[PDB]
Order: sequence, then C-alpha cells, then structure tokens
Amino acid sequence: ENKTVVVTTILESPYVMMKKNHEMLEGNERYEGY
Amino acid sequence: IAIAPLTITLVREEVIDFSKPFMSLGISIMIKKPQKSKPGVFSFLDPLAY
Amino acid sequence: IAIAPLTITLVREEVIDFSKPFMSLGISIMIKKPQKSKPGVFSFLDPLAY
Amino acid sequence: MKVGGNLDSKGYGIATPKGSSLGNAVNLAVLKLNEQGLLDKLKNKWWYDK
Amino acid sequence: MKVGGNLDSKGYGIATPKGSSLGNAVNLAVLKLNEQGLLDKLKNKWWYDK
Amino acid sequence: FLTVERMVSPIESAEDLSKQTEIAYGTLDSGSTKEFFRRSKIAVFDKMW
Repeated sequence: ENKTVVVTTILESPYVMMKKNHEMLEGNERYEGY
Repeated sequence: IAIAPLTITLVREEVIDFSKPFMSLGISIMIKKPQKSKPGVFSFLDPLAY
Repeated sequence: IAIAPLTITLVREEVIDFSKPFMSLGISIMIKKPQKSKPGVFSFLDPLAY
Repeated sequence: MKVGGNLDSKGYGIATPKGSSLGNAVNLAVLKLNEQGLLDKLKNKWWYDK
Repeated sequence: MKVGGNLDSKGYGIATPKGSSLGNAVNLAVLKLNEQGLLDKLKNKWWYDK
Repeated sequence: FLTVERMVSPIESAEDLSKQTEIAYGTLDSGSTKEFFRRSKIAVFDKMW
C-alpha cells in the first residue's frame, strides 16, 4: 500500500542546503536545494 | 533510493542499480587567483618609476 | 544490437533498451564561414576608443 | 579560480537498490524532465540565477 | 562553422531489443571502458589526430 | 593593430534566427531533432518550429 519512501542524500551546496528558518520547520521542509 | 550528487562508477554499478545520468561533468582543478586592480592616474606613469 | 550514433529519447526507450550513455553532446548550429573582413577607412580612427 | 579543462566524462544519476521496483519508472521520469527541459532551468535556478 | 552554444544535453548509447539479455553485460563492459578512458583516446583518433 | 582579423558572425544564436528571414534553416528527417522541436515548449523554439 501507500507507504513513505526513504530518500537518502547529503548536505551539498547547492544540491542540499539548510533553510535560514529550518529551526522552526519540520520534516522534509527543513531542507532546500536542487 | 538515493537522489544526491552521486558519481556513477562501475564498482558502484556492481552492487546496486542506477538510472540514466542527468548531468555530465568531469574532473576540475581549483586554485587561488591574484586580483590586480586596473589603476587610474597611475596607469599613466606606470612604466618607469616615480 | 544497435552500435551507432543514435540519439536517445523517451519514445525510443518506450520500445527498446539503451545502455548508459557514453558520449554527451548538444544540438549544434552550422553556417558558412565568411572571408576575413578588411576594415577600410575605419583603420584611420578604429583603435584606442569609440 | 577554476583553471584547466575537464579530465574525463562522468555524470550524476539516481541510485536505487539492485532490484529496486521504482528504478525503471523513475528513470522514465528523468527522461521526461530531460525532454521537458526543466532540468537546465533548475540548473540556472541553483547555479546561475544567484 | 559551429556557432552559438549547445541547445540542450543528450548523448549516444547502445540500443538492444527491449528484454534482451546481452544488454546488461554490454552496459558493464561499456562502463569499464569509460573508466579505462580508452574511448577518449579513440575520440582523439577519429576527431582530433586526423 | 591594422589587421583583417574580424571573422564577422552573421548570426548570434537561435534568437537571431527567430528574428530574421534572410537565412533559412532546416534539419534532417527521420531524426530525433525534428521530434525534439515538434515537442519543444520553448517560445523561440516554438516559433522556429
């Protein structure tokens, strides 16, 4: 059935970066990037 | 699944599967750079010495 | 097997298999070269400024 | 400063477990956006627009 | 004359009938050669050296 | 200075192609290019098609 897929990655600019307001964020929204 | 700046190599293929590459690239060399400002009035008297 | 400079597209994947792409490229635009132009009168003032 | 040319040709692609179920359809989507050209647009979004 | 930049990104690959068995091992050998880089020297042969 | 090293470019890019009629341009049939443009969504590419 519909389940959550585990997506792995690495902190890379500009691939994966942390938002300025990630502290007040939750889950996947805590991230930003290509 | 992995969605990240991951280099695809044969040995990595030998253990898991990969899609078609989306961004082609190559090895590059990074160094420091000298930044010489283009002078103004001094561009005139440049050649010899003051 | 097709061992040839074949472009790989979705619909082509939709019917057959392709290995991992080995040589990357892009669309290219070709024209006739003109002859080396001669400046003419402009050489009187051409350099040093507009 | 980035100096010198490229050394070889290798790119980035999505990684899936050997025998993963989605890998095919995922690769299909990659081909879609590739034919949808949004890829290099995003490349401008995270590389060139800033 | 080649003018302007490339329009997009796409490359060549070996095509096989969808569902053939040889495609996997062929892909493997292709990757091996790509790491072996001999394909580059061949590119110099059929593009540059002549 | 004083050299014929000009090598003028009559065309800049596809952008120049979309805005002129002097020089025609086409492609090869039974090829991917025609499909790319026929399915292209870029404005300039659309007008070119």
